[PDB]
Amino acid sequence: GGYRARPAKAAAT
Amino acid sequence: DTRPRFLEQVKHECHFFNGTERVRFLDRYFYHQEEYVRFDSDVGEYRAVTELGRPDAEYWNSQKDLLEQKRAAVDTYCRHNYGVGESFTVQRRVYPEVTVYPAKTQPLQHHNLLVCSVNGFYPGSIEVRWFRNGQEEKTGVVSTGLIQNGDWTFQTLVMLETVPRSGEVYTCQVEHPSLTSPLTVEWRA
Amino acid sequence: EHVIIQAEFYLNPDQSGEFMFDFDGDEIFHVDMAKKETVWRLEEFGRFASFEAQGALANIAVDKANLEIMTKRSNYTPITNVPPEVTVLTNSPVELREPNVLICFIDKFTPPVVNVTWLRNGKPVTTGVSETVFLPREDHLFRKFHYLPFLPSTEDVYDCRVEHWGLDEPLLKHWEF
Ligand SMILES: *[C@@H]1O[C@H](CO)[C@@H](O)[C@H](O)[C@H]1NC(C)=O
Ligand SMILES: *[C@@H]1O[C@H](CO)[C@@H](O)[C@H](O)[C@H]1NC(C)=O
Repeated sequence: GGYRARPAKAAAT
Repeated sequence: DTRPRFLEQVKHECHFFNGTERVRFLDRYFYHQEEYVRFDSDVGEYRAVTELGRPDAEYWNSQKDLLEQKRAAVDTYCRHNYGVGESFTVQRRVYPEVTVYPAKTQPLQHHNLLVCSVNGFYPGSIEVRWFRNGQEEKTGVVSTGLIQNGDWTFQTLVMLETVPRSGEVYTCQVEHPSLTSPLTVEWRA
Repeated sequence: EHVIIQAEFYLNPDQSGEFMFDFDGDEIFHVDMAKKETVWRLEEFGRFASFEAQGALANIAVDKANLEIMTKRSNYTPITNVPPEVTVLTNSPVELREPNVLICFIDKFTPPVVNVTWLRNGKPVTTGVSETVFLPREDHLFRKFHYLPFLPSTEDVYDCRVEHWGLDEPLLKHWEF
């Protein structure tokens, strides 16, 4: 099977 | 290089209790060593851990589609990834090779240390006991502790402070999840 | 019972980033950012699982942009150097002429930047050496392993030499038979 990356989130500017 | 450094870290953590029956997911953001904002699946929203993270807590909690991705991560991320690697992580079992050899606390003196060297095992939970003539020796036991070799094996040295006498038989006993019964190695003076 | 961590970082001004998965404190894989490849910690793992390296590259880019934002929020407060503790050990009991491996364990340090040299009788050695990427700790410092396969002889001494911005002098940890 394939590992599935948890996405990063863009910080507030 | 005396230029100042600046570090960002993210850790997306999946905590598993009793297989996948109980799962906790943590989305953690760090500046240098400082966790500033975190999503805890126990809560289901981001929370500022320090004041540095307040902007992100507010901004990210306003994105209901983001919060729903994170609220589902225990299933789509934690449970999924646990399944992908189960055969070579959760079910990884590597037998402990056990070596017993004498040593010295002070060079030029005599052998006064029996070393039980337990090498190459996985996973880390292990119990090592010392016996003399079938009697457990609880005194004079010192150890390296559990050592991670960095290559999916562990080792530990468990040492017995004793002055060996002729006729005495010493036994290192190793219990480990890879074994079905205790493993014993004898040493005679 | 078990913990899996996808651990990432990005460091300025070095512009170095890293992306790895950890299971119970051992590295499952990391992504070589230069080659854009998944590198399995043990080669067997790659025969049972896969990972699309592009997702790591995407996250690192976000991490780079986020570091810029957080640096400003902190008023450009930089990291405090934490120098490493260093231990040298062998992975199995040592017997003359029996091949073995020297392990250099570099622990509890930050930032994740280090120069590590193996020395045999005071000279750098490189044939056969290998190393891990920076591994995460629960206190959000780092640790790292370097390895040197060797043949134990009474004629050789070894040192692991670790350089880090938190150290005044290089740290040398010695091993001999
Ligand atoms: C950065 O400086 C501003 C202005 O003095 C202040 O309001 C803010 O709290 C500071 N941030 C930190 C993390 O020290
Ligand atoms: C590593 O070595 C390079 C070249 O000698 C140097 O520029 C850098 O500052 C060193 N890094 C550390 C952490 O000592």
